[PDB]
Amino acid sequence: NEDLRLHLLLNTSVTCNDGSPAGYYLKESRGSRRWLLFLEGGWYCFNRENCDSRYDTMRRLMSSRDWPRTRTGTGILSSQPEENPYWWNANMVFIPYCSSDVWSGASSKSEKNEYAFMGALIIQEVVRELLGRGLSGAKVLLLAGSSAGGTGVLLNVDRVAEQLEKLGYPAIQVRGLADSGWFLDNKQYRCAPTEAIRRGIRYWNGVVPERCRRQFQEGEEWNCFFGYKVYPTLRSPVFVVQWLFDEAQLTVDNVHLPVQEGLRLYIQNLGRELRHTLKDVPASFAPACLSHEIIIRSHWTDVQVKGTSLPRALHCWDRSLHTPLKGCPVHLVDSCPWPHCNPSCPTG
Ligand SMILES: O=c1[nH]nc(-c2ccc(Cl)c(C(F)(F)F)c2)o1
Ligand SMILES: *[C@@H]1O[C@H](CO)[C@@H](O)[C@H](O)[C@H]1NC(C)=O
Repeated sequence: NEDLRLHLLLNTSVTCNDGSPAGYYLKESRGSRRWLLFLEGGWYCFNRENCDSRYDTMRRLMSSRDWPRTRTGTGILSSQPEENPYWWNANMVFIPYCSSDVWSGASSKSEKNEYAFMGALIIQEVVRELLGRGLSGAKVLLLAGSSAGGTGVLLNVDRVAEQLEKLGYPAIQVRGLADSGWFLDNKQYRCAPTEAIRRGIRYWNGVVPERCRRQFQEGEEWNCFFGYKVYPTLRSPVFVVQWLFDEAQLTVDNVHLPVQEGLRLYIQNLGRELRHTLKDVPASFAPACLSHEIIIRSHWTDVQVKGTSLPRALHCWDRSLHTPLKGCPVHLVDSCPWPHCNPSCPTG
């Protein structure tokens, strides 16, 4: 099944990096007032030189010219209840990541700019075009995303909520699901995300949520790309999915996997730090695994924390947003200290 169909944005001034129109893939569900808008991930680029390289060998992530007419919805984007126990009947939207700006950019290609970085405007334009295609009737809009798209959820969920309020749709409940986008600005074990993001925000004209921007102020907006710093400033409900030993986190930390004491302590400390940042995140799913992304993989149902799968936790979250619920938990953070100490971790 290739059940999500491409729509290029009617406002062709909202573009991918190379000026081609951005777009979205849509699979409507007439019987449903639930809308899932998923933000693709795929790292970023932050200067002319590294964006040029990405354009050579990651061009679907900077351009729509080669996109296919359809995509198959998988995992949380699947319409089969066997694969997606959580929201199989929802209206499904996959928003391709073609702005290389962690979904933060608001800059057009111009005399001054070789590339457009319009991630934040792509999201707003998708939302506004979908209102004419049924989203106006929605009860819940779940903005989800993986990796850079998960960070994009944190950066954009409150803006989507404000956009819908200002457009006259205050009944649509906007919520966020951030998968594998909750990173730590920690010491490396041996370019670095904080500096690259600082440079990126400038290169992209990047924007961050207002309350977080007001806390950190000019020149320090890079702080708002880090979940534990931006999450407390957000008003929309956000469910956080994060492997405790995320492969992308380890990569930026210069860890490449007998492990000797120094690295053992480094890895154990990373897990404990991640766990600590989630202590006050009531809706979260954080298994003790070495992996990356979870929600659009076809076998996303297999992992469990304390005996509860992610589709179940998300269903429990839905119920909680109608006192904790008997046997239907929403805060699921592993406490064991080493990758794969949870037997349900992905096998690779
Ligand atoms: O697609 C991917 N894989 N790994 C990332 C990633 C890793 C670390 C950091 Cl700090 C960030 C952020 F938060 F600013 F973008 C993103 O993004
Ligand atoms: C197209 O998008 C741009 C950027 O968001 C916006 O300024 C402009 O008003 C939009 N045009 C139309 C006709 O919607």
